[PDB]
Amino acid sequence: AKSAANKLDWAKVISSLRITGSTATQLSSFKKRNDEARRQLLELQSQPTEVDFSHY
Amino acid sequence: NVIQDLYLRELKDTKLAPSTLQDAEGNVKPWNPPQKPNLPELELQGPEALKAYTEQNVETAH
Amino acid sequence: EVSSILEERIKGVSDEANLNETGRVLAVGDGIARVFGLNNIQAEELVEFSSGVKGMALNLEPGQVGIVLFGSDRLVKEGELVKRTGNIVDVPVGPGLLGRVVDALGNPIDGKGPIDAAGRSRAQVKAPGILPRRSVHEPVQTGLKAVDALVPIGRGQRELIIGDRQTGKTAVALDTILNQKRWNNGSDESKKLYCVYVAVGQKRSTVAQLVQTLEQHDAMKYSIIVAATASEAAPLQYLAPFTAASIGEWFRDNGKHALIVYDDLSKQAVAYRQLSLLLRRPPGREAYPGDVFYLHSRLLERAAKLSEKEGSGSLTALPVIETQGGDVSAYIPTNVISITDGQIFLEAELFYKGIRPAINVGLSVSRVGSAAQVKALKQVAGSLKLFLAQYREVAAFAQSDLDASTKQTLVRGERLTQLLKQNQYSPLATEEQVPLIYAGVNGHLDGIELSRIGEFESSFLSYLKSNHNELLTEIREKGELSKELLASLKSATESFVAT
Amino acid sequence: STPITGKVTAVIGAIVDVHFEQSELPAILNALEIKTPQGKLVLEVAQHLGENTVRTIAMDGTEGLVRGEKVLDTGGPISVPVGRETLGRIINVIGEPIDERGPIKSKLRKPIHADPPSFAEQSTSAEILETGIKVVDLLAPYARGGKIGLFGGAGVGKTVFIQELINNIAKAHGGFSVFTGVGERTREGNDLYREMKETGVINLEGESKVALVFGQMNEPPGARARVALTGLTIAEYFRDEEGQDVLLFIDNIFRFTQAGSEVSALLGRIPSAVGYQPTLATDMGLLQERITTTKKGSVTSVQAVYVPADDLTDPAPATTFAHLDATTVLSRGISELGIYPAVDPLDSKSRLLDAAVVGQEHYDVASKVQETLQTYKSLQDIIAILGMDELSEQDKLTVERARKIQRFLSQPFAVAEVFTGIPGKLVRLKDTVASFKAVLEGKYDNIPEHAFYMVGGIEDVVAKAEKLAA
Amino acid sequence: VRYEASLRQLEQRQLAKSVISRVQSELGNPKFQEKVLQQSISEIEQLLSK
Repeated sequence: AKSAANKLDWAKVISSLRITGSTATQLSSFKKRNDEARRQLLELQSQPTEVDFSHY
Repeated sequence: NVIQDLYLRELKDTKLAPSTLQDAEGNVKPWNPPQKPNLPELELQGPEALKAYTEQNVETAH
Repeated sequence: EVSSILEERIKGVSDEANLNETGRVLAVGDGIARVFGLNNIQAEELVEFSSGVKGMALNLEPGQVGIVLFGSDRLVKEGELVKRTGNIVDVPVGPGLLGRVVDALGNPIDGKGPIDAAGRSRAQVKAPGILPRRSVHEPVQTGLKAVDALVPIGRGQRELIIGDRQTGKTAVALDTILNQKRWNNGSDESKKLYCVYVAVGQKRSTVAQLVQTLEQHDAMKYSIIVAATASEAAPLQYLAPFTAASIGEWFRDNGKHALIVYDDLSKQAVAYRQLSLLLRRPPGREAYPGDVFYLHSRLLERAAKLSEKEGSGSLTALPVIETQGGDVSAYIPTNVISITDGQIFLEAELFYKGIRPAINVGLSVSRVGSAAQVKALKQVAGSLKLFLAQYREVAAFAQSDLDASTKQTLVRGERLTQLLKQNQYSPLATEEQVPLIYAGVNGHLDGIELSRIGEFESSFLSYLKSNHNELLTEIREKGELSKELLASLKSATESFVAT
Repeated sequence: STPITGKVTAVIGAIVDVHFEQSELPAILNALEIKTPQGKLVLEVAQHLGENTVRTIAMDGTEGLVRGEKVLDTGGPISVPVGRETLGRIINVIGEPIDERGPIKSKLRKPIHADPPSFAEQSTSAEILETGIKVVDLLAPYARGGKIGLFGGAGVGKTVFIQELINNIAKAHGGFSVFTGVGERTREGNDLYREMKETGVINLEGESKVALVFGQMNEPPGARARVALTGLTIAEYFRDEEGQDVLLFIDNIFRFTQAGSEVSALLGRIPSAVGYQPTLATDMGLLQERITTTKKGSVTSVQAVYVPADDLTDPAPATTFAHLDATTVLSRGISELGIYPAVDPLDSKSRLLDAAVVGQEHYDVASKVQETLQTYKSLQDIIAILGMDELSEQDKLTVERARKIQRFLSQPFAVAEVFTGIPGKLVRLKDTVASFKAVLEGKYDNIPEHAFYMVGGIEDVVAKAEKLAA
Repeated sequence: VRYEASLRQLEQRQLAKSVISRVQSELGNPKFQEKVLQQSISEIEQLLSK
């Protein structure tokens, strides 16, 4: 998933060597990583819909 | 003595009934019901994307 | 409930202004009520206003006595009756103040209720005489290696702590207190130093940090914090060290020992300045009252090691003076420097250079010093002063093509400096100070790599603790390093050094 | 009208003595209003001189005063209105709107003087603000509920620094803010009004997430002294009554000291050291002590300070230096070197910097940075006379890292889109620790010095390396 | 929760202004005459005890 994404990214660095003009390997990799890390921390900052109704 | 007179009258005759829920409500955060997880929609439509991706890749070595 | 508060007011009944003298304010401006009345009035007597404000009577002028308010102006207004408390300023003194944070009046600001104090004794009381003092012979151990060896501190002794503003000046002080917990736990009241921190002009938030840290380190149970906070009025701030000293006198008088840290007398000075200026009494040199020398000296001479006929007790003291950007020349520093016997001068460069806490031991001096020092610690620390002295000189020869002798000195010195770094809020015991210094003295740390000095230190301590806790126990109990003990210790040091 | 009618006796500037009659004598710190064709002159009662003749300080102008003029007593310290609707109002010293959104809607009124809260009330701070500004985050992290102190001289655009803070911290933060300007320029006032109308912090449609109290330097000195106290009470209403956390902001507090010095002189209190008021300490103390993190609310003051001729040993800055939690010194020199932020990193320390508290790793990294920079500053002297030839390879590597670090700190800000054009780099604290760590490890010591200059984080530094490369 | 705690504190201040109202009643009543006479005779007694 996320580990697949990054493994394929590093594979793509040496793929980007194969063809000069690469500038959208970087756009794909950067874009997927950026929003991936953001959604991952979004999921880590997830507070399920819960409230006190016992303590408070 | 004078304190006693004041006290007797004060304690006995003066009692506050707790404030309305509205007054408390005003002095605290109100609460409102939010909506939606988020509604996004499908990405690029048609063969505009399809043609664009095949063609745009000209990032081939020169 | 509502009842308890009302019942409290009912308890607060009693009235009659039957007092030989009352006063009536003539005019009140600037917190200097000028009162017509109070014909009989002791000098600096506590007076209670109609508004319950308390005051002292610094100026007894022939027709009017210019009371200085300890309270807020707003309540006071002209004409108002000024009841005469009839008691010169006195504060409760007694054993109750152990683990109690009290304000200047004595009122617990930690709200631990009425003090279990057995007397009220005056704010200013004349200092012990010639014969009421015996020469110092008991050291106190701060748990700071450099201080204990380089700047040895006795008991009933006052050495200055003059240094740069908020460089954890308060931190340097606090470290000493932490080592006093260990000794405090121990028996003999001489070993039980009941520390007093006198927080002068310090905001309540800062003191809250102190209080919690002290509670964290369990220090509250011998600690006393006499607090005159930033908010607290300039009379309270002025009288705060004097008041504090009296608390110390009770412990001292009972023959016990204690350590009082006046922090910082510089803000006390400012408060006296405020008082003087408001009383229109001319301000001395550098606009700080002229007889500030007399006040500070009186305070600082009430800290002493009493004689054995006076019950073998003391009040060790450590005043703190805040330098005005490292200015040790200035009327208040010069005066205090003269009064104090010893100085500790923290160096800002050293702080930046990672000696945190930072001390510059060139500009630290002890004028009583090694007269009270652990005998063991004397043995293993003459060399250290000299080595470091050489290290200072060859410091500036450390900028290319270097002679072997200088380079050797430089190596020994650099390792020592790293060793003498102190980790704030961690004190040390003498039985663990001496091995570390011994190693350095024997130059066994000359070989140890600089990065590994830090690692070495703790490792050596653990190695000693497991292997040679006989040695540690011997060091602790003997208090002197026997040749056999130094032999074994050297062996142990070599063995650990080898690994 | 009021039986408590007083007749002016002496107009000696701000000192105006009033002659209240018999059996009537306002208490100290009261507020008198005098009907005038200049509205109500407000007089703060500051002394009683006896014989029912008080000596009061004027707040408003003193021109066109005629002796023997009837003086009504409003009593107690000037009481402004406070309320939920105070947000989105610019309020002058006497508590009256100066943004012509009509009269402020009073829920409550309170006096502008308020007693400092006791030891018991204080709650011990530990929360860490993260401004997203590298120098602040790494080398002197800020704390919520703090008393941040922006020591600097003039010229360092003190207001500009605060504007960046409002953009970052305020917008991010949910709580309200109070922007208080003590004796500041009407150029600055107009700019601030416009700028926060634009940034929508002041959103005229609906409410604002801030209230403003603009006290300006043309206002008479008495008003300059007592603007600060006023602003604080508005914050107290939020803090206490509305139970909010407030980002207080005050500007420039030297004006507060200076103002007090003037009226000390006028009060006849002979000027104390370096011409500063003898009550400097207690006035400072009253301001700082009032501000605290109560159980009802945490207030984070950011106070600008003007350090005359960059001498912070001058008693007015030096006295403040003790009283504030999280000092920063923005040195002119560093600004001139082109490093924006202009913070001098070896002269900027905060109480919250304690090793494990700010993260043991964070501390160690920052300690390494500091040592590296301190070495660099010392070695500049060696380079100056001796040359760079007497620096060892190790020393040279430390210098190269320091030069890179020095300009790694340089980063643009949103408020120097105006000054320059570059949009600010909000670089998170965690990211900064990592990014600075990388440099020290030497992972980006293969990146040119100027590709560290005036840019963001490590990723950006790599990108700018590519930019210089091609 | 915050206002819930607050209301308990606030109530005492609400009850405080009611004491003031009761003060206005006391000083209006011939408690103003009779209890002032009580203060007078009590003061006579205090001063006699000197």
